[PDB]
Amino acid sequence: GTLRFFTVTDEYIAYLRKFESKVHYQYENNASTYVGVVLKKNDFNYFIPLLSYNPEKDKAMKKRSRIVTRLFEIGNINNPLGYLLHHNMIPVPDSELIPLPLDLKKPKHKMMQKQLIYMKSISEKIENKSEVVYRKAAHEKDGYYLKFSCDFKLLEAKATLYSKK
Repeated sequence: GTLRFFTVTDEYIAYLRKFESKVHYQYENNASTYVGVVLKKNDFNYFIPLLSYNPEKDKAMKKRSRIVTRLFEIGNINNPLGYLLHHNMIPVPDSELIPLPLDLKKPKHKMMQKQLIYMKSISEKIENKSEVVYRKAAHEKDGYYLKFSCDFKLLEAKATLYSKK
């Protein structure tokens, strides 16, 4: 299975945000880019929101290396491209997943392409870190992970409810 870019329906996101405020806010062009599947655990497909790459932020993200993956450019490995926020990953039913088309003429999308090639090269780390975050927050109930992450199990209960509607 392959990593790709997606968006989620504004309706499904607004529904998850009823129960989990940690779920990334989005609407129309205040939209979130997600990457997946990072974790198939097991009927549920998990998608991580991606943030594009000042000294404030970059420093805060470095301190949260247990929960955030830093994206780099392949063939220019010291150039940071963005961040994967594992702690804010969500289960998304098949119906609410929207593939994201990229127009490579746009430099914005040209950089997204670069982020995906990097993510594909580190897919084992992405998959494993999502698993660590999932287990530490939902099964182990580890202090640091629980407080930063989405209530994964509650989201799973509400994801099946949405799709049985």
